[PDB]
Amino acid sequence: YLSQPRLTYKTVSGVNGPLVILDHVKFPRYAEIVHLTLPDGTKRSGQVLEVSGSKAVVQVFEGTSGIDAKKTSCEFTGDILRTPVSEDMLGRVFNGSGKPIDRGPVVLAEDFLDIMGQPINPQCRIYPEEMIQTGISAIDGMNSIARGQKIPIFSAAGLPHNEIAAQICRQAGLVKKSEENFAIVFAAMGVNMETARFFKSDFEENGSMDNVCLFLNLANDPTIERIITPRLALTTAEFLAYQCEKHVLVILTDMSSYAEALREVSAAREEVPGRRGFPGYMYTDLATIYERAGRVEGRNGSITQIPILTMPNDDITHPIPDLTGYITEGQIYVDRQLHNRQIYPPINVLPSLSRLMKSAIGEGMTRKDHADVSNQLYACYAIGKDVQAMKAVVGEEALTSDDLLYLEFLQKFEKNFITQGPYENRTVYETLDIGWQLLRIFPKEMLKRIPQSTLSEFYPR
Amino acid sequence: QAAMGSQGNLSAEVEQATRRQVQGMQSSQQRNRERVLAQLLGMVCEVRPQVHPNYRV
Amino acid sequence: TFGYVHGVSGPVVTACDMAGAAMYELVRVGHSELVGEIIRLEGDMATIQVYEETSGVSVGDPVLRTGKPLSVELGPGIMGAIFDGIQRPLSDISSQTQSIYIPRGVNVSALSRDIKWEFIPSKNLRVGSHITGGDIYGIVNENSLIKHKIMLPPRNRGSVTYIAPPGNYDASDVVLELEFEGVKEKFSMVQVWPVRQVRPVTEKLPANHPLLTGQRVLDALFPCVQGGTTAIPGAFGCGKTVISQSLSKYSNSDVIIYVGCGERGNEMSEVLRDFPELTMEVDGKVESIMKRTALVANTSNMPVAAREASIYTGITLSEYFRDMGYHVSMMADSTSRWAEALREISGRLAEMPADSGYPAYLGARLASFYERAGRVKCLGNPEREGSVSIVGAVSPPGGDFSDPVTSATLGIVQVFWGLDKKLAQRKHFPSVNWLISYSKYMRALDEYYDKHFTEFVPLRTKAKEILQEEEDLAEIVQLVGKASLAETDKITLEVAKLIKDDFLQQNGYTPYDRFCPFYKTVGMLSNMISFYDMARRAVETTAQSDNKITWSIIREHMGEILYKLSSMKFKDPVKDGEAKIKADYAQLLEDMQNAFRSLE
Repeated sequence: YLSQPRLTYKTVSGVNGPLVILDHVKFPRYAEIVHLTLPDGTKRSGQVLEVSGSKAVVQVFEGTSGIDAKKTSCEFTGDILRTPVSEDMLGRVFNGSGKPIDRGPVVLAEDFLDIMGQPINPQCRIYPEEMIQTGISAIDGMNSIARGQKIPIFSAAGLPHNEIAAQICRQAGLVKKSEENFAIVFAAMGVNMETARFFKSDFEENGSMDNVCLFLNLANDPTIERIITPRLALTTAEFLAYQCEKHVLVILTDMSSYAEALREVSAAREEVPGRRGFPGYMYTDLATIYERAGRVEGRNGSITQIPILTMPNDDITHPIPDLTGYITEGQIYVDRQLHNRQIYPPINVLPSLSRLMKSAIGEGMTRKDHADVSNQLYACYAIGKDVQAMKAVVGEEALTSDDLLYLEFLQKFEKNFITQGPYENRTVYETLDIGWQLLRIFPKEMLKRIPQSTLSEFYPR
Repeated sequence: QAAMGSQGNLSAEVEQATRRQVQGMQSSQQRNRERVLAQLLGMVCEVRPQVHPNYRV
Repeated sequence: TFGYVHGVSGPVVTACDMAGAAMYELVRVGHSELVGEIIRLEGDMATIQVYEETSGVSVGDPVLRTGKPLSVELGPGIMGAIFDGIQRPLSDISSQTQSIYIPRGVNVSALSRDIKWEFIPSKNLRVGSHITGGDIYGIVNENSLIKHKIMLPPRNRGSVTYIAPPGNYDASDVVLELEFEGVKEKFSMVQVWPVRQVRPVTEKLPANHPLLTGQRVLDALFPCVQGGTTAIPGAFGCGKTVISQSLSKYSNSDVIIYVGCGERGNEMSEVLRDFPELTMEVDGKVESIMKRTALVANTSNMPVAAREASIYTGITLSEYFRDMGYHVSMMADSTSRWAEALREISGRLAEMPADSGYPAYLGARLASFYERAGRVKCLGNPEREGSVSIVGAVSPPGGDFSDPVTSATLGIVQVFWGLDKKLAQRKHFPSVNWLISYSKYMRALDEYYDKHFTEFVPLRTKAKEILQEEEDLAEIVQLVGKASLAETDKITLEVAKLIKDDFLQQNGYTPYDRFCPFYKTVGMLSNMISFYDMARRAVETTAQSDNKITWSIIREHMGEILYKLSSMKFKDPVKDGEAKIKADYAQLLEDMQNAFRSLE
């Protein structure tokens, strides 16, 4: 509809770091996109960040290099960045900027949507309470994830978080038992290409590449396009959810690289720092990345996020894990100690927490004794850890029978409940039965987290 | 050996299917591509002069 | 009269040709006429913090001026509606657009001008009598629970010339008209009020009545007064928002106002889904609690600067209902988000950070924001009596409590509550630390507690002593392996464990204990203290004379009784009348006495 011929100015009044200043620019358009013609002919791209008077500062997605103040040219679009969306993109592969990788064509773009998206009306929200079938006992039963929720996984270097992602995207299901399937979405964030190859291979292992919207980005690629890639993936998810009536299992990876790129941009822009030197608006940026989820009235679709992140130095008070914990409801926190104990799946059950037990579980969905079983198991595990710490110094001689019972319960809990294996999908009922069998070792009297009625009803077996 | 034989069979089948869909798409094109390019010419013919909206003297 | 844009930088816009400017004056910018407020002026230039994300304003765009500062509307229909930071009723937008998105800067009226409401006159005011600002003259029934009251706005007086007779009238219909010097001036049912200006009052008054708290903890240990100030700093994971939900759900107050600062829409989702279901009665018919609550939703996706506005509108609404002659308990969530937003607007405006990157005036702003509170006497002939309390929630940066905001909130507030990460890790709901937490209102409430219950002090003092002794002996027993401990130490630590796992532990989501009354709490604590005291004297005398009563043998004797004392919380007061509960408590007490006589 825009019948305005395009413009191009050569007045480059400077370059400082990843920023470029354009003087004599006529009527700047804020939050614009521009294209750059290097003297040798290579194409480049960027977005206008700041405007003041007849000046316009502009940051370059792929990074400043080779730009000449007298030879290069810059042309102006007049419209905010809009990305091509398409339902046929499933089963394809692209780089961070969206261009094809598999010798595929320029996508035929069902519409052009805002990269920055738009918020969602508050009143137009419906709470999700459908339990998802993950097949992991440590998730189904303890930290059960429901539709329309965004639980991440806090992992460090060398941990098998990639295999956890593989399992959760493979054994997805519905606890409440036509056909079902999840439109996978995944975007890399500069991760080394070996993990990308492994994810690709596992995605053919699923056998449903026709429902795999994939994006890629490697370490050697320019750092600053990582700021764009997740937003493009989220726009695709929005299009496939609220326009095609489909469920999408959006998953990300390596948010630490995203934080680092945003940090570098902020340092180039010399904003006011915060904790550990991070940007002040990193929180609002993360909010724009994550809160784009859920399901709304009039639509059967839903958005589920699993934005796994790296956790430097295994420090919980590190800012990135902290702020990610604030903005979200739940966490998993795969453990280094368990992986060094040679146990799989190594998920620490205690630090993990899910906030959707309030409606996901209960009578009419799973059972009338799920919540009290989980609470009792949590309490028993915590006190088992405490008495283990006591035994670490005091010695078995001075202990009491209760201490030995708690240690044996902890041993049973670790050898049986957590040990689940790589390809053994398990039902909710089996996990509940296993938990009841584990709990059977303690007589009924010391169970201080179970009501009388349920305890009389179910225990004597 | 049986696997590669069946793979050849299935490859031939899906190739036939893809050719069928190619025929379908070209039929869909020739249905109305003339009217479509006519619409394109109608669009590009316009000029509509307009000064910048918020310019002031 | 108009200005033109010069430059923009996210949430701030420098303008030009605006010599006629005054700070804290509303403005509109762009073809989308986004609302803003002046913050800096120099020469002909200026700057405007914009309450909407600014991707779509270019240079040269028109800048319309108005003459009034930020303001809000007060009247019937506000109760039971949802508003955003700058007072847009979400239901009206969802009806108009028939969509699921917010268009950028929609111009909707705060209060609908198409619904008629019954009206009642004062019945004692006649044409020609003189009236002063602050006097109720009309009553409109928003719903069966609340009878809205309207009073003459301040800076207004004189003799009335006309009052609307009884009947149905809308907002546009003029109702009242007064003259004081010889000029007639009309008045409708809607009040325009600046948000940053304190509403005048007559005089201030102390606290006399206790604010009801659902949890047994924070009521018998760290109480709060109906009109005071509370703080609840706590790291992530605990999700103290649920504690805020419990406070809003059950409370002896009259009106509850919840405001949001940068949380998720899911919190709204629970509260809006649940409140229509919940229902309660006071003097007859039963009505949903949604009719007695107002919401101000603001998710983090919303614009940054809008949050400051949102908090200020919240305090304004609670102030207006304070003038109504009621008690209104508000809880504000995530003030740290407000602090961050202020940091960000300052940093973009390029001031010099004072401490932790935050501005140099966060302390005074927070102090003034908290200062709008207390129990006062209204200014009117019907001589109302209003009250307002605040429950601010603090978000430590990483759980560290040395942050400047936490120290300021501690220094301004009167009641401080502690949240500990390990307690929330224990699933020990709620995670009250009982070590750094304190209150400063027990002395004021002693008069009430003596007048109405006549025994709380010995219970409280002994409980505090036991908790302190257990805290002292925790690491001691850790570092000596419970080897050379006297019987007194063992009874103290085990009764402390009983108090911890029964009296302090309270799952507020199981149906039988979603709510607990004060009488049951003091009955529990009376039973526990009596058990502890009788055990103490028994073991003391037996150790002194002969046949020392060690913990093992008394435990064997009273395993059944301590099991009942553990399981006694299973009452379900909705299904169990108070008389039966106290009868069972006396029955348990005499059982314990009978067992103790059986021993000796």
